[PDB]
Amino acid sequence: QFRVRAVIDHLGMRVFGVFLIFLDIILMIIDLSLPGKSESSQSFYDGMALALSCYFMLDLGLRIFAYGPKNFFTNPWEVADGLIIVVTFVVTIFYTVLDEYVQETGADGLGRLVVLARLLRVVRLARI
Amino acid sequence: EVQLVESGGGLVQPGGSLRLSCAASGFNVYYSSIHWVRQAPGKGLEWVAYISPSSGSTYYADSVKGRFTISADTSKNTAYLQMNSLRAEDTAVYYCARKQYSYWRDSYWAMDYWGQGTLVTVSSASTKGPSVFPLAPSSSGGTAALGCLVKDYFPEPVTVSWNSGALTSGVHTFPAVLQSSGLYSLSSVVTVPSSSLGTQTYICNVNHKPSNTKVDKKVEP
Amino acid sequence: DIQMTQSPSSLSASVGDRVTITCRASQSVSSAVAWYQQKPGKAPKLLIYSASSLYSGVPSRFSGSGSGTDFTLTISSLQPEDFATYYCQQHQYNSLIFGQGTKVEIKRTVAAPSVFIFPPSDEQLKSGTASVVCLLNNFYPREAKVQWKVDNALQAGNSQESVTEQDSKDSTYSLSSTLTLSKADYEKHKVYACEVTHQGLSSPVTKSFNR
Repeated sequence: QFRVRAVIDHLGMRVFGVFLIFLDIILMIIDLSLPGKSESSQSFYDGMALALSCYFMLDLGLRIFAYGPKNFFTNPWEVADGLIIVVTFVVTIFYTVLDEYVQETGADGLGRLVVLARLLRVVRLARI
Repeated sequence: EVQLVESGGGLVQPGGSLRLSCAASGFNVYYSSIHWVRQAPGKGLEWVAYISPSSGSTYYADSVKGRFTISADTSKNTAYLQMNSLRAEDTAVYYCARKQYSYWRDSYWAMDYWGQGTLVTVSSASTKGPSVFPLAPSSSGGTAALGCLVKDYFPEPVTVSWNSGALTSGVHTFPAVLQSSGLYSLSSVVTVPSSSLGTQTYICNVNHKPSNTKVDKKVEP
Repeated sequence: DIQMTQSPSSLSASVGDRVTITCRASQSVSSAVAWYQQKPGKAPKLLIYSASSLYSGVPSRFSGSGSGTDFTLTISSLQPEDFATYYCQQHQYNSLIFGQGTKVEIKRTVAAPSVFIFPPSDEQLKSGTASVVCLLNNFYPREAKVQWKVDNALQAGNSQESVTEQDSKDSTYSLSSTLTLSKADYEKHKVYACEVTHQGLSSPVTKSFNR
């Protein structure tokens, strides 16, 4: 039930969670600030870019089972946010893992829109 | 334990069709990716076709686009390449090769395991079995050189062994040349100590599978 | 359309030399480049993938180095069994492009051919044509010349040469010259000789027969 909720919503975990929201944008910024780096170097940058995109999917998976799935429906500040996490996770899992995609798109802006949508998270955490 | 055994190649009239079968062993094709890469006689490597039954996408080279159709059957674990409207330029040796998928950003995978390579000849020149003429060692001594001559056959190739594969030491079977006439012709030589002449029987074993000809010729002085 | 320029076209080097084949790309194309070795008649086999990563079974002497757009296959200690052709390739499907190819030849000590002459068999003479064969056995280098002379008459335009691929035990070539005539023309002459000029020979060597 809500036994794990006593552990997760602890204020020592949420500071770490938002710390990760900042860390992700740090690493992703050092990534695009170093165009043309080592091949193994563009591996752990994308390593974290996926690792920190799976953490926010597990965190959003725990804020439904131990928080109530009906608290999100009438909450527009949690629908758009979960939608952003899903979109980011899908586009990241494509860009990193699933390179089977070799169909035309004219270089899709989704690799950009997701980098942009990772700012909106920080935007909404300065509004709460 | 991983093998790509291919077949189907042969002689075929220009404009006609022919299918190549690349059978896989020791892996599931449904997950990896199979290519066709051919090589014209005395020429470089040319990538031709691609398939992955995973995604289902297929790509072709420009010189075969619209004529070639690379399929795959995951039931028998075999990739197929249908070659239609064959031109004379398509005359090459066709290899099939596997390349498994990379899920990183380095693409640290290449075409590790290749096929055996099958010969596809596109011509109107008729099939013709070879004739063999013994290159007889003439003027105990030093080391005597004998051989036999596989002459006037089409199409390639011929496999030529000695003493049913017994004698293999110092045997040179030269590459076939295409005669002005339009038929291929090669010669298989072997050196042996003169002491062994007459007392050791030498036979060259010629096999020309295209024409279903097989001849074992005894070379004596 | 990525241009893969593989230089040099061909190279010759003694046993144990440091061979360095270079494959230049038309633009920036990452570092997902392969190196294949193909021995004549056989299927191409992988040596290097991702331009620097060694494959299993491949000897220590084979190394990959990528610099700029130029990728480099390097053999530290060349072996006589390294006689092959070498190709550079690319990864990520539907964009894989092969290179021109580099032919690697083993340099070694000079060796004079063993010349042998073969008169046409009776079995062939029955057919209507005769074929005189001139065998050059195990020599070096490949630069050998064979002239045909029927009764001192230099035949030209009626003979075909063929040279084996360099041996993988001693790195020596073997040549075969086929002189094809009509039965009638074969009967009309006596002395048939093939004359071999080669570096390993201090003087042109001629082998002849009769009838």
